Amino acid sequence: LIDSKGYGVGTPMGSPYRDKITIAILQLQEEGKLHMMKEKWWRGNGCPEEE
Amino acid sequence: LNPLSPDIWMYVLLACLGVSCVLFVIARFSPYEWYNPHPCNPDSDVVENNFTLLNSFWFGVGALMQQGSELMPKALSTRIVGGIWWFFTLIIISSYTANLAAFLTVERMESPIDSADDLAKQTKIEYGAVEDGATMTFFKKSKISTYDKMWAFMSSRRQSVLVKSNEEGIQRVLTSDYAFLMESTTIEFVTQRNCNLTQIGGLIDSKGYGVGTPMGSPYRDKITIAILQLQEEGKLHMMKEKWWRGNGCPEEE
Amino acid sequence: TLLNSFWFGVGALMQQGSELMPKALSTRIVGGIWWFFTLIIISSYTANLA
Amino acid sequence: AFLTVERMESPIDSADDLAKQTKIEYGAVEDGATMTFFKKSKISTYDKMWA
Amino acid sequence: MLKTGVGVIRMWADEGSRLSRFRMLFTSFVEPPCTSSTFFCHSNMCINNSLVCNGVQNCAYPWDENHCKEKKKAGLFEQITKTHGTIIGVTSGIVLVLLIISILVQVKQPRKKVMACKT
Amino acid sequence: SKEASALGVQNIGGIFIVLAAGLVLSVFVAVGEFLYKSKKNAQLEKRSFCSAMVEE
Amino acid sequence: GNDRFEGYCIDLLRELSTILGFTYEIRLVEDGKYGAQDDVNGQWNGMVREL
Ligand SMILES: CCCCCCCC/C=C/CCCCCCCC(=O)O[C@@H](COC(=O)CCCCCCCCCCCCCCC)COP(=O)([O-])OCC[N+](C)(C)C
Ligand SMILES: CCCCCCCC/C=C/CCCCCCCC(=O)O[C@@H](COC(=O)CCCCCCCCCCCCCCC)COP(=O)([O-])OCC[N+](C)(C)C
Ligand SMILES: CCCCCCCC/C=C/CCCCCCCC(=O)O[C@@H](COC(=O)CCCCCCCCCCCCCCC)COP(=O)([O-])OCC[N+](C)(C)C
Ligand SMILES: CCCCCCCC/C=C\CCCCCCCC(=O)O[C@@H](COC(=O)CCCCCCCCCCCCCCC)COP(=O)([O-])OCC[N+](C)(C)C
Ligand SMILES: CCCCCCCC/C=C\CCCCCCCC(=O)O[C@@H](COC(=O)CCCCCCCCCCCCCCC)COP(=O)([O-])OCC[N+](C)(C)C
Ligand SMILES: CCCCCCCC/C=C\CCCCCCCC(=O)O[C@@H](COC(=O)CCCCCCCCCCCCCCC)COP(=O)([O-])OCC[N+](C)(C)C
Ligand SMILES: *[C@@H]1O[C@H](CO)[C@@H](O[C@@H]2O[C@H](CO)[C@@H](O)[C@H](O)[C@H]2NC(C)=O)[C@H](O)[C@H]1NC(C)=O
Ligand SMILES: O=S1(=O)NCN(C2CC2)c2ccc(F)cc21
Ligand SMILES: O=S1(=O)NCN(C2CC2)c2ccc(F)cc21
Ligand SMILES: C=C(C)[C@H]1CN[C@H](C(=O)O)[C@H]1CC(=O)O
Ligand SMILES: C=C(C)[C@H]1CN[C@H](C(=O)O)[C@H]1CC(=O)O
Ligand SMILES: *[C@@H]1O[C@H](CO)[C@@H](O)[C@H](O)[C@H]1NC(C)=O
Repeated sequence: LIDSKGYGVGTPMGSPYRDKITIAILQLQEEGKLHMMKEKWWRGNGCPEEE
Repeated sequence: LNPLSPDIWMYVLLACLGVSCVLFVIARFSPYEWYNPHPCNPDSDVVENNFTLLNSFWFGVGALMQQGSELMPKALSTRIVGGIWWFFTLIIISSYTANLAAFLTVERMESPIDSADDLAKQTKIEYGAVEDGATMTFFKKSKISTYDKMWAFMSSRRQSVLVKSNEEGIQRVLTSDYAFLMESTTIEFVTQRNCNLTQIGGLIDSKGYGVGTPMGSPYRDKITIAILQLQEEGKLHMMKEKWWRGNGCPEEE
Repeated sequence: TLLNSFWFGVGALMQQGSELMPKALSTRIVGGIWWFFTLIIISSYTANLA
Repeated sequence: AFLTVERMESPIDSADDLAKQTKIEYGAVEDGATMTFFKKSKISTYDKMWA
Repeated sequence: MLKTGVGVIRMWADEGSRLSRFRMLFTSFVEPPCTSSTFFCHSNMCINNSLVCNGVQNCAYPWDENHCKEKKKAGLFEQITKTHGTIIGVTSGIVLVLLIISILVQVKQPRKKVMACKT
Repeated sequence: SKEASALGVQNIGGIFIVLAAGLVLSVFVAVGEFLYKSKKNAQLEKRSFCSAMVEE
Repeated sequence: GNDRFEGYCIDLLRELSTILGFTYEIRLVEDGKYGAQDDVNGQWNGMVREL
């Protein structure tokens, strides 16, 4: 990795939903929901030919 | 010396002194090895024998190291001793060089644990975490099929495995048989200084640090514009390579 | 000779026996320990060659 | 390596090896409890096999 | 983990629950300046070192009942015994008898003059 | 496990039999050469009992 | 008759008949079908329809 940044749900400047998304995202990754959705879309035929 | 057992290296040596003394006695006893040494003078009586005890012993050593000596038996009684010592040393060498392929590259002795579920089954390797931590709070409040089972241990043995620092989590691994669940940025510092500790799994979850302000403070925006200004300029990586540098540690292969 | 001594050492290195198998026990030990040397060097070579 | 190395195994070995490998074609019978099983199940592979 | 030096425990076995069983092992431990006769467990324990190699563990981990097993071992001396020594006891003497005969044939009998069928 | 435990007398094992059952076979034919030469030494002469003491 | 037929489920019905005790007439289903929810008519077909 050249740098390290991340994906943020953009809200307009002053939106009250920003904290309501901030607390919410922290809930899914401790329940494990952000990891189970990550494994579901970033998985395919992971090159079994070099072996 | 490994691919044959230290007793069966002695059964070769007793056979190498055994057969080399049986071949000598038979070659003197047999009335067909006693030949005429003069071809050009056939009708004389100088009938000799080319099996001495040097000649018999470095037949048994010569046919063992696959090079061979001059010393070729001529009677049928000594071509059965020599012919079965060649089949003996064909099987010894072929069994040696086939087992030696398994004592040079077979595998590395891996750790018995490799991930989170390998701690979930193997109750021999003891768990561990820190008291008053976000790691202990993570297993206390998660329920997905392993991390309740990992907290099924640590709740029952809370006075045993749960420690009061990251320093005591290092020492229990250096001394006891312990599998301390540390956060992955002080595993990337301790394993740089101590080349005898390692990160045996991946990352269980993903979270991050913070410059935490009180609830409703006029700084949680002024700090993150300052943090992202330090991150686009790369100044949060000159600060991490400064402290997490370590004394260097070999991968070695 | 010094030519025939180096043709023993190259010969016994390649598993191909030469024409001059030593007499005289002091030279049979040199020839005998060079046979065990080149036995281990080749059988470690051909076992790691795979 | 040319006497004992392995047997040439099938490219598929289970249900999920059909779920990835779109080269090997599926199949079932019309008016069957097998077709009805994939039509009404949803556990992460058997909807994809009915997809 | 009690705090005082007095421990009171009881069993209530009023009827057929009488067959219930339990056995304990208390261990007198001191605050963690362990100085003498005190193998320091890393669980706030200073136990007495008379309870070493006793089999019964006193701390959570078996700290005290650990690394008390010492022997001596070797290579082919692993099998030097009554049972496996039957082969090495005889066959090392068979080679020795063959080597006394082979000197006797070499010294008393030369290889050259006229010696057909000789020994 | 595809690990160690190097070869012993349980693995190779039986070439120490076929060696020892090959030398004992060769002692019996060493006597058979000692007898068949005595018949060829009986080409001229006696019943080959005095030759077994002198030659040996 | 029913002497046209053989098989596992004819050897079974001969041995259910010696236990219970009944006479039976084998009639093949005329749909040539087992049974399924049509989800248009909402009806069943095949052997389930004749039950
Ligand atoms: C031409 C001939 C040339 C020969 C060259 C020989 C040169 C050899 C030179 C070697 C130098 C070695 C240096 C270290 C020594 C330590 C030994 C060791 O590790 O023991 C290990 C096993 O040991 C055994 O199993 C014993 C086997 C018997 C020895 C066989 C001799 C070979 C005979 C020849 C046959 C051929 C005869 C003819 C064949 C026809 C284990 O022991 P340890 O308890 O772990 O060690 C304690 C260490 N401490 C005290 C420090 C704690
Ligand atoms: C590390 C290495 C180990 C391997 C070595 C083992 C093999 C070595 C054995 C070699 C045996 C000798 C063979 C020589 C050829 C016979 C010719 C002859 O008769 O003359 C010989 C006379 O000497 C003798 O007659 C025999 C006395 C030598 C000792 C006998 C064996 C002792 C074994 C103990 C050690 C074995 C234990 C083995 C342990 C593994 C030679 O004499 P000369 O000086 O040439 O002069 C000629 C005199 N002449 C005119 C009267 C003839
Ligand atoms: C081109 C050369 C041809 C050579 C012929 C080869 C073909 C022969 C094959 C024939 C077919 C195989 C059957 C053999 C008999 C079966 C019985 C059996 O179970 O084995 C038994 C006997 O057998 C032996 O001892 C080994 C075989 C013969 C001795 C060595 C071979 C010849 C020696 C040199 C020939 C040179 C002469 C050549 C001509 C002058 C072994 O078991 P055991 O004794 O009970 O051991 C104890 C039990 N234990 C191990 C659990 C401790
Ligand atoms: C001239 C003779 C003297 C000179 C010879 C050279 C001198 C030196 C020679 C060799 C030195 C090395 C020692 C030899 C034995 C060591 C190996 C061993 O362990 O025992 C082996 C054989 O032992 C037996 O069980 C006895 C069977 C017969 C052996 C004798 C052959 C007779 C041939 C009869 C037929 C003739 C027919 C002929 C015509 C075809 C196997 O034993 P084991 O049960 O496997 O061991 C148990 C271990 N385990 C439980 C882990 C498995
Ligand atoms: C390319 C490699 C080298 C090629 C060599 C090929 C040669 C042929 C080799 C083998 C042919 C025999 C076929 C056996 C296979 C079946 C198994 C079997 O029955 O084994 C039987 C024995 O069998 C033996 O032991 C055979 C030993 C023969 C040694 C021949 C050396 C020739 C030397 C020539 C010198 C003369 C010079 C002449 C001078 C003029 C019994 O075994 P088992 O019962 O099945 O299992 C064990 C169970 N048990 C322990 C209870 C007994
Ligand atoms: C299971 C049994 C247990 C007990 C065993 C006890 C049984 C023992 C049985 C017999 C003991 C005695 C037999 C041998 C005696 C003399 C033979 C000889 O040396 O050659 C003679 C004839 O031989 C030939 O040259 C032609 C026939 C070939 C025979 C050998 C073939 C090897 C095959 C393998 C089969 C081998 C048969 C044995 C099988 C073991 C002479 O021929 P020559 O070359 O002209 O002589 C040299 C003269 N020159 C210097 C002028 C050139
Ligand atoms: C070999 O590995 C062991 C780990 O199993 C090293 O650590 C020892 O572990 C025991 C308990 O398992 C503790 O007493 C100490 O942590 C260590 N003891 C000693 C004497 O060092 C051990 O250090 C390693 N090295 C050697 C030479 O044994
Ligand atoms: O853009 S951020 O919010 N702030 C910058 N960083 C850390 C400095 C690496 C990170 C690291 C991981 C992220 F997912 C997000 C961010
Ligand atoms: O705790 S966070 O603010 N939100 C959760 N995550 C990502 C979901 C992995 C991350 C990832 C990297 C971070 F630095 C912080 C966080
Ligand atoms: C040292 C301790 C207890 C702290 C350090 N930061 C984490 C935190 O502040 O949550 C903890 C590590 C852990 O939870 O394993
Ligand atoms: C042949 C067919 C359609 C029938 C046979 N019995 C099953 C049934 O009666 O449901 C079906 C097989 C299947 O579903 O693959
Ligand atoms: C790790 O443990 C072993 C035992 O002494 C050794 O390789 C090394 O010295 C230790 N690491 C450090 C940093 O001392």
